[PDB]
Amino acid sequence: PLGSVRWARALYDFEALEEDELGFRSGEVVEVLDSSNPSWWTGRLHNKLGLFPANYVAP
Amino acid sequence: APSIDRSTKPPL
Repeated sequence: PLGSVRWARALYDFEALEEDELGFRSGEVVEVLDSSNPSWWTGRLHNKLGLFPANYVAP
Repeated sequence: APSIDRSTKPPL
C-alpha cells in the first residue's frame, strides 16, 4: 500500500515551493514514507514531512 | 534535472 521504496538518495536539488513539499540538496538521504504514487513520493528529512518528485531520488 | 509537474502532486 505504501510502495516498495523505504530509503532514497537525492539526485538533484529540489527546491520546495509550497508548505507540503520536502526540499533537499543532491546527496541527501531521504526516508521514504510513501512510494506508491508514481509522480510524487512522501518523505521525511530532518524531522520534516513533505512531497517530492519521485524522479528526483534513487532508491 | 527532470521537469517538475505540480499538477500531479497528490494531497500530503
